[PDB]
Amino acid sequence: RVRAEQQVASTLQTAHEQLKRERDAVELDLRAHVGTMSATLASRILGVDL
Amino acid sequence: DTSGRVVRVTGPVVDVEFPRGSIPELFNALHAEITFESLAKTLTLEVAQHLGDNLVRTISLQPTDGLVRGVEVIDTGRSISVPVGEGVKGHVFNALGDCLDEPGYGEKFEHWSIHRKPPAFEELEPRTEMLETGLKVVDLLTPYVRGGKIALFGGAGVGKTVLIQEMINRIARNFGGTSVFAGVGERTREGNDLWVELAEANVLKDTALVFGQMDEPPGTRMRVALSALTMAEWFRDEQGQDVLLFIDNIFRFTQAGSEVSTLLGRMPSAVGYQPTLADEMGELQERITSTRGRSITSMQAVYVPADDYTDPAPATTFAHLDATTELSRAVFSKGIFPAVDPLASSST
Amino acid sequence: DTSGRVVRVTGPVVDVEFPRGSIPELFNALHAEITFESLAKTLTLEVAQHLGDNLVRTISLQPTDGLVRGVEVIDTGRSISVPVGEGVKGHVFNALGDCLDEPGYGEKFEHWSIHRKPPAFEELEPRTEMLETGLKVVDLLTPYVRGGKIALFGGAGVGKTVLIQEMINRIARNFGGTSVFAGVGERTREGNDLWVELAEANVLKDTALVFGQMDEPPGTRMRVALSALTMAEWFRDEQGQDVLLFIDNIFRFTQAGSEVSTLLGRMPSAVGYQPTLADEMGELQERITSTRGRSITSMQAVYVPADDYTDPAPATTFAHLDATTELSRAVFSKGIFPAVDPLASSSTILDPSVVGDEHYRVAQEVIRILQRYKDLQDIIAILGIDELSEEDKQLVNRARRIERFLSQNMMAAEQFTGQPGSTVPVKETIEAFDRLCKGDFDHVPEQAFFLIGGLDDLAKKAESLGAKL
Amino acid sequence: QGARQVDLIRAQLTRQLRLELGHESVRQARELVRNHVADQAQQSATVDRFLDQLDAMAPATADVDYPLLAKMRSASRRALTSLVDWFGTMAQDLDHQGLTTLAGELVSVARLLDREAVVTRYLTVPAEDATPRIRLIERLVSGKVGAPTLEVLRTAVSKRWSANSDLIDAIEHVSRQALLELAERAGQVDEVEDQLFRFSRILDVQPRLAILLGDCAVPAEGRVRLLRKVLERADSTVNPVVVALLSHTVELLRGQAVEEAVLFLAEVAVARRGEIVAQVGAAAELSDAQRTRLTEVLSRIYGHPVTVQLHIDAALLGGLSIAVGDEVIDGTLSSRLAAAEARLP
Amino acid sequence: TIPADDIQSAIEEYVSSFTADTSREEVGTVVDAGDGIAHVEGLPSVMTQELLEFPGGILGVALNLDEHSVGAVILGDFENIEEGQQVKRTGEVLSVPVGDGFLGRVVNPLGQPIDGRGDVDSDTRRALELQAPSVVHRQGVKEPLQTGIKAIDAMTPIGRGQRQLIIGDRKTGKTAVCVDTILNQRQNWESGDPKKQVRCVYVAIGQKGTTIAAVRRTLEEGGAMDYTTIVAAAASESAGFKWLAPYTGSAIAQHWMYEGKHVLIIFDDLTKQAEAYRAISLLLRRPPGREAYPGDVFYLHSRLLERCAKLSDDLGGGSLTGLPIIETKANDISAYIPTNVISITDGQCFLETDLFNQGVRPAINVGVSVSRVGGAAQIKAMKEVAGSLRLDLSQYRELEAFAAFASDLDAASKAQLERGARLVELLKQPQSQPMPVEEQVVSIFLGTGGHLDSVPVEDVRRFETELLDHMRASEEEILTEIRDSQKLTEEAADKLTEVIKNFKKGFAATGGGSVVP
Amino acid sequence: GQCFLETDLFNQGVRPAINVGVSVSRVGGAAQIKAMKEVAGSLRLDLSQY
Ligand SMILES: Nc1ncnc2c1ncn2[C@@H]1O[C@H](COP(=O)(O)OP(=O)(O)OP(=O)(O)O)[C@@H](O)[C@H]1O
Ligand SMILES: Nc1ncnc2c1ncn2[C@@H]1O[C@H](COP(=O)(O)OP(=O)(O)O)[C@@H](O)[C@H]1O
Ligand SMILES: [Mg+2]
Ligand SMILES: [Mg+2]
Repeated sequence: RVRAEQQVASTLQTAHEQLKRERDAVELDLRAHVGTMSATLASRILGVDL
Repeated sequence: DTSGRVVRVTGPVVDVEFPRGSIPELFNALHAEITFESLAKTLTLEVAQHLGDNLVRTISLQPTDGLVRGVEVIDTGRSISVPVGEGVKGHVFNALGDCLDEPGYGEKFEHWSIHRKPPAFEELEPRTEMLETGLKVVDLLTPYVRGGKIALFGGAGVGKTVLIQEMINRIARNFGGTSVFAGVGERTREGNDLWVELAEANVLKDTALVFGQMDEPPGTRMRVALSALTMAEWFRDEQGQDVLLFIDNIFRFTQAGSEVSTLLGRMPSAVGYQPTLADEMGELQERITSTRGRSITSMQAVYVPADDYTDPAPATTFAHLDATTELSRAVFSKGIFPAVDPLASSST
Repeated sequence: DTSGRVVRVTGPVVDVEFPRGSIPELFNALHAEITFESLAKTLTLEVAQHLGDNLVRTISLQPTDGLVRGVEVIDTGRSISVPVGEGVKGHVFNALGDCLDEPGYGEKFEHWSIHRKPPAFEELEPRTEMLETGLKVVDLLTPYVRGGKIALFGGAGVGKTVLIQEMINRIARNFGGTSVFAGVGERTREGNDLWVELAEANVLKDTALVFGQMDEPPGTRMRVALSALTMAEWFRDEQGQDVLLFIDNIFRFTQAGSEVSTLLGRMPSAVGYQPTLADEMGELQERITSTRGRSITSMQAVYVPADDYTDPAPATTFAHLDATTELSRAVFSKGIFPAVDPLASSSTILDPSVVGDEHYRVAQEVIRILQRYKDLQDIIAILGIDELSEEDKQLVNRARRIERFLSQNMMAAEQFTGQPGSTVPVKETIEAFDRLCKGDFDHVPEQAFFLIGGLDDLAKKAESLGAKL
Repeated sequence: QGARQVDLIRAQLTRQLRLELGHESVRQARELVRNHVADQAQQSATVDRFLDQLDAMAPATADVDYPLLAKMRSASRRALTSLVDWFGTMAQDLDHQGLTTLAGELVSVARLLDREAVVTRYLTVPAEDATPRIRLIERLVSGKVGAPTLEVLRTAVSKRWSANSDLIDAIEHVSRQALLELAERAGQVDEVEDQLFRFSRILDVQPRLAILLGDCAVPAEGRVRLLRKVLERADSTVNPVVVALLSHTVELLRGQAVEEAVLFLAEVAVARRGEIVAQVGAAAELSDAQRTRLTEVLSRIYGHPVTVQLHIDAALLGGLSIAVGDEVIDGTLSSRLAAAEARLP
Repeated sequence: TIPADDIQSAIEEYVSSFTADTSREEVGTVVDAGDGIAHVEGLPSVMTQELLEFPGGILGVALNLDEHSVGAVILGDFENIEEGQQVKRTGEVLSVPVGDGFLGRVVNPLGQPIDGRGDVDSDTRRALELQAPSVVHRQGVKEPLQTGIKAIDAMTPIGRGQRQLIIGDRKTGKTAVCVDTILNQRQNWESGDPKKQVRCVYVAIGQKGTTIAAVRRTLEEGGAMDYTTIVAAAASESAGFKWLAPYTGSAIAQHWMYEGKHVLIIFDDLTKQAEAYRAISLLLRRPPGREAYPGDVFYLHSRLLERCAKLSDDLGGGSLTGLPIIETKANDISAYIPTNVISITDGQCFLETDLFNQGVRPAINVGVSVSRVGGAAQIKAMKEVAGSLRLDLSQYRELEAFAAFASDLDAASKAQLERGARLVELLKQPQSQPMPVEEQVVSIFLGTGGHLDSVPVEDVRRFETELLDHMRASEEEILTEIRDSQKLTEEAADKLTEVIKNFKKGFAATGGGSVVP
Repeated sequence: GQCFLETDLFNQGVRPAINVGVSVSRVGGAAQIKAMKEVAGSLRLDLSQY
C-alpha cells in the first residue's frame, strides 16, 4: 500500500508541476484569437458585421 | 359569469374569490385546472371557511404544485359525491370516487354526498344485539355487537388480513351482506397487496375498496372514511343489506383531521389534536349503526401513540368501540388460527 | 443626501429609513450617534432585514440607551471588518476589531469582512491524525483529532472552562503555530484570568484574543465568534500555518441569535429557538474547518441548557464535530474530575485502523465494563450488592476502580485542589487500563485511584494507604 | 485512483482557464460595442433594427389595467365602478370654475374625513338602510359646500365599502376625475399627461424633493407652498391644472411614495382615455417618426393605444428596453452583453 | 498534456453561435427580503413551486402565493438579495438532470456537480414532484436486497421496493449500516446483469462537508463509487437545498427505476430535512402545530417515501428501495417526526446506545425491530436457517435474568441460555465488512445448527470467521451451491456438517481446550 | 459558583443546607487565606466522594 502511495504521490507532484509549466506557457498564445472572437461576438450581439 | 378565481395558494390551502351572489356553501366541491403539461391535472377543492368579501378558504385534495393565481374555479353545487350501487363491489376507488383499477368506471352511477347525518333519534335501536359470526373464540369470549364498532390490535404476521378475509366471507355468506374497506392512510404497497389477495381468494367480488393513500394531502386522508361510510350507508339503507366496514387505522383519520386543522390556522387543543376532535370522531362513528333491521358493523384498526391509552386520540376513539380483538404473536406461533388473544381481547 | 433616519428603537433592534436607491445591502455596517453626554457613543448597526418601503431592520452591537428617533444613520457601504495579519497576535480585541489593552492598535492593518463563505467541497479532506493531550480519559475514550473539530459539552458549571484552560496549557503552550481564542458571551473575570495567565506562560505573544462577553447586547455576542473566526481564517489561508482556535461556550452565538429572533419578526421554533437555528449554526460552523493542506485544530465549549442533551442547540451542534467530550453533572457530583461521561463521549478516530488494535480493544472493554456497572447500579441501590453474582461483584469492583482511575489531577485545577497536575502518555494509559480491566489491581482500595496520574502515582498512593500492586 | 486525481486537477484548471478566457472575451466585446455605438447614427441603426423584430413580435394577449380599481379587494370595486359611472353621468354639468371649486372642496372634505376617523367609520358601514348616514353627511356640510358635491357624497356613502380608506381614496379619485375632465375641456389632455410624466421624471431622478414632500405629520400648507414654488420657478409648466392636481394630491399623501404617487397620477390621467402606459429606455432620443413606429407597433402588440416615456440613459449602450405594466421586452445591447457574460461556460 | 487550443475552440464555437431572442419576459420586484426568504410583488402568471431567477444568477422557489406578493425561498447566495431588484419568471417547476452520468459524482440538490470533476453528461431532465407509481402499477415485494449485515438480513429482511427506517439516537451506527448496504452491492455490480445490479443514491442532508468527504472516501475504498451518486446539501447550504435534497436524490433513481433498473436510495437524517422545511415554513409564516411543524410535514415525508416502489412487469420491473435515517433524542421514538416516518415505512431497525456500549455492534434491537415484508424478501436458505433464530433470541432474552442460576435451571433452560449467548455473539459484525448471502447462511447454520455449543462464547466470532475463511479456500462448491440454488439441500448440509467437524478438530480455542464434542 | 440549598438536607439536620456535591466556587483557593487553603484543600471533593 505505502509503495503504491509514495510512487503515486511523487508522480502526482511531478505531473502537477509539468501541467503548471504547460499552463503558463500556453496561457497567452491562444490570445491571438480572443480579438477575433470578441469581434464575432459583437457582430452577433449587434446583428451586423460591424 | 358565476365562477370564482384563485387568490391565494399556500400549500394545500387555496383561497378562491366568487361573485357577490355565487358563494359556494360550506363543504362544497370546487374544480380548478393545472395546465402545466408535466403536472396537468384537475384539482378538487373543498370549501372549509367563508372568510368574507366573497372569499372562501378551501382545502385542496391533490397537490397544488403548478397552480396560478387567477385560474377559474368551477363550483359543482354539491359536496364530494361518491358512486353508490351494487356495481362498486369488486373495484378500487379513492376518496373522491374515482376508480383506480379501471379509470372511468362508476361515473354514471348514482352519486351520494359523503356528508350525511346519522339516523334520527326516532330510528336508533334501543336494544343491543349480538352479531353471531360463527367463530368460537369471538362468539364466546369477545361477542361482537351488531351495528357496533370492534377495535383490532393485530400487527404484522398475526393474520390480520386473513381475519379480514374471514370476516368478509362470514358477513357475505351468513348474513347475505357486503364489505367495504376504507384504507385511511394506506401504504400503497400494502394496498396493492390487499387488492391482489382479495382478488386471489375470490372475495373481492364481495368488497368495495376505498383507498386514501399516504402520499396524498390530508384532505383525502380525512375524507376517505366518509366516502367508504357513504358506500356502506347506501348498501344498508337503500339495498337493505348488512354491511361490514373495515376502517384501517382510524388513527390516521384523526391525524389527518389534526393536520387539516393546523393548516387552516386553528389553535391546537391539548397534546396537539384539533379543537374539534371529539366532534369529528362522533360525526364519523355515529353513522355506523343499526337501523330499521339492517346494520353497519365496523372493524377498526386502532393505533395508540406511545402506548398511551389516555392519549386524546385513542381516548376519543374508545368512547365508541364496543369490543376489542387483540391478535397475539404468541398465539400465532402455537398454530392457533385466528390468533386472537383470549385474555387481551374483550367485549362490552 | 444619502443617509438614513432612525424610525423605531425596540431594545437592540433598530429600524432605519433610507432614500430610494440608497438602501444598504444585508449585513452592512451603519453608524448612528448617541449624544447624551453620560452615554455618548457611536452605535454600530448590522443590517438584518429589508422591511420594504425603504425600511431596514438592523441589530445594534452596543446598548441603544440614549438613541433618539430621527437621528442620522451613515451607511459605511461594507460589512463589519476586523484587523487581520500577524500583528493581531499578542493583543486583546473587540467584536468590532478594536484593541482593548492598546486602543488604536490595528487601524492601519488589512481589514477583512467577518462574513465568509465556507470552503468549497472539493477542498475538504477528512482528518484522522490523533492529537495526544495527556489526559487519561481523553486519550483513551475520546482521542482528539489533529486538525479536526473538537467540542466539550456540559451543563452549567461542570468542567468546560477548566478543561479548555487545561487544553490551552497542554496543546497551545508548545505549539509551532498561532492560537486564536474567542470568548463568546462568557464571563469577564475569566477573560482577564486568561489574559493574565497567557501573559505569564509567555503564550500571549502567539495568541490573539477576541472577547464579547455576557454584558454585551446580543449583536456583539452574535458577531464576536465571526470576528475571531475571520482572524483564524486569515492565519489559515494567507499565512497558512497550523492555527489553533479555541471558543468558550460558542452556544452563546445561538442564544444571542435566539434573543432577537422575535424582535426581527420570526415565528418561534420548538423550544423557543429561532426557526433558522440549524442554518445559522451551519453557516458559522462550516467556516471552522481545515482545508486540504491548511490546518485548523478547533476546540469549542458547548453549553447544554439545563443538562438536557436533547435541547435543539447542543443536538444541532453534535453534527459538526469530530470529537466530543461530554461532561455530566452526575459525574461532577461524585467528585470525579474531569467529569467526562465515558459512555456518552465519542471520537471518530476511535478506529482500530487509526489508534491501533490494543488502544481500541482496551477502550471498548472499559466502555463495556462501565455500561454493565451503570446497568447494575439500580439493583445495587435497592437490593444491595450482595444480591449480585460473583462475576457481577468482581465487575462492580473493577468498574468503580476504573471510573475513579479515569479522573485525573489536571494542571489547570491546582487552584481548586491545591495539588499539582499530572501528564500520562497514551501508551501508559493503554497498559494501565489493560491491567485494570484484567484485574491486576482488584486488591488496591477504591481510593489511591482517585485524582492521580500514571501507574507510578497509583503505586505511591496505594502504599500511602497500606497496599501494593 | 491517483491517475483519476491528476486527471481531475488537469481538467479543473482547464475549465478555469476557459472561464477567465471567456470573461476577457466578453470584456473585449463590451468595449468594442461601446466604442462602435458611440456613433450617434449607429444607435439609431440598432434601435430601428430592433424595431423590425418588434414588427415580428405579434401578437400579445394584453388586458386593460386600472389605476387603483385593480388594487381594492372587493365590494369597494363595485362601489368604485358605480361612482365612476355616476360621475360619467355628471360629466357635462359643471363649468370651469365649477370643476376647479369641485376639486378644491372635495379635497377639503377629504381632509375633513381624515381629520375625524370615527365619523368615517360610521359613514362607511356596509349596511342596507344607509339613509341615516346620508343625513349625517349633509348635517356635516349642509351650508358649507356646493350642491352636486353633496349629492355625489350622498351617492358615495350610499354604497358599501370593505374598508375606510377605500371611500377616502374614492373621493380623491372622483375629484381627480373632475380635474381630468376640466383639463380635457381645455383640450390639453396629452399635454397634461406628458407634463405630469415629465414632472414624475424630475421628481424621481432627484428623490430628495420627493422625500421632503413625504412628511406625514408636518402640515401641508408649507408643503404646497414649497411644491408650486419649485414648479413655477420656471414657466415651462404654463398649464396650471397640472399644479392643481399635484397640489391637491400631495395635500393627502398619507405616507405614499411621492415618486410613485406622481406616476400613479399620470397613469390614472392616461387611463381615463383607456390607454396603457409603456415606459421605455434607450441611449439617445429618436425622431418622432421612430416614436410613431414605436407607438404603432406597441399598439399592435397590446391591442390598445399606448403612450411612451423615453427615460434617457446612455449606459444601456443602444437598443430599447420597454416595460408595460408588469412585463418587459429588453432589447438593449447592454442587457445582451450581460446575458452573454453570465451565460459563459 | 492540456488541450488549450481546444479551449479556444470551445468558447469560439460558443460565442460564434450565441443568440438571445428578445422575448417578452414577465418580471416582478422584490419588496422585502430576510433570513433566506424574499417577497416579490408582480409576476401574475407565476405558478406554485415555480423556479424564479433573481439578479446575479440567484435562484428561488415560489412557495407562497397571495394577492399582495409571492413568498419565495432563496436557494443560496441570499445576502445578495435587495429591495428593488427584478425577478424573472422561468416558466418551469423544479427539474433535475437525470442520466447515467451521475454515477460516481457528488452533486447539489440541483444536479450541479460540487466535486470538481467536470460537468455531468445528462440524458434528460425530470421534475421533482412527479406522482408516485399507482396502486395498480406496483407489484408484491419479492426480491431480496442484501444489506450484507447478518442481523438485518436474518431478522428484519429488506426487499427490493421496501422502505426500511434506520432509527436511532446518535453514534449508534446508522450511517455505518447504510454504507455497508451500499458496499455489499459491489459483487452485484461486477456481475453485469441489469437484473442484479443495484444503483445507489446517497442523500446527505445537513451534514458537515467533512462527513460527506469521509463517506465518499469509504465508498471509494470499497469500490462502490462505480454505481453510487451522492446528493449533498451540506450544513452550510440554504434551508432550500436541505429541503430539496431528498427530492433531488429521488428524482434521480426514478429515471433508473422506470428504465427497468433497481436502485437503493439512502436519506441520511430525514430529520434534518424536516427541520429545514420547518424553518422555511416558519419564515413564510405558515400556521405551526406540534413542535412548530408546518402541518404538512407528514405529507412532506410520505410523498417522498411512497415513490420507493416495486414496479410491475408491464412497467419494466424496476424498483427503488428506500433507507431513511432518523435520529431520535434520548430514544424518544414517540416524537413527532419519528412517529411519522415509523408510520410511513414498511419496517424499522432500532439502533440503541446501550446495546452499542455492550459490544453488540451493529446495535440493532432485534426485539423491537420489524419488517412487514418478512420472509418474502429472503432466499429459501436464509429463510429456513433464520426461522430458528427469532424464537431462540426471544427465549434467551427472557431467560437472561437466570444467567447466574444455571444450576437451578432445567437442562432445556440452560441449553437455551447458552444457545442464545452464542447466537448473540453470532450476529455481531465489524464495520465496513459486509458478507455475501451464502456466507451469512453458513454463519447462521453454525449458530442454529448447534455447531457452536462446543466453542467458548468468547471465541465464537473468531471461529465463525475462520470457518468461512476455510470454506473460501478449500470448499468453494458449498458456497457456490448456496449462491446459485438459493437453498441449502440435504447433500450440501451433510458436506457442510462434515467440513465443520474437520475444522472443529483442527480449531484451537483461546482457553486452551479443544472444541470437539 | 453556586451554593445550592436543599429541603431534604435541611430536614436531615444539615444546616446550612448546602448540597456539597453540586455546590462549587469558581474562584476557589484564591478566595481563601493560606491556612484555610491548606487545611480545606480537597474538602469538597472528599465530601462529594463520601
Ligand atoms: N458494526 C460496527 N462495529 C464497530 N464499530 C462501529 C460499527 N458501526 C459503527 N461503528 C462506529 O460507530 C461510530 C459512529 O457510528 P456512525 O457515525 O455510523 O453512527 P451514526 O448513526 O452516523 O451517528 P451520527 O449520524 O450521529 O454520527 C463510528 O466511529 C464507527 O467506528
Ligand atoms: N479538574 C477539576 N478539579 C477540581 N475542580 C474542578 C475541576 N474542573 C472543574 N472544577 C470545578 O468546577 C467549577 C466550575 O467549572 P467550569 O468548567 O468553570 O464551569 P463551566 O463548565 O460551566 O465553565 C470550578 O470552580 C471548579 O471548582
Ligand atoms: Mg465556562
Ligand atoms: Mg450519521
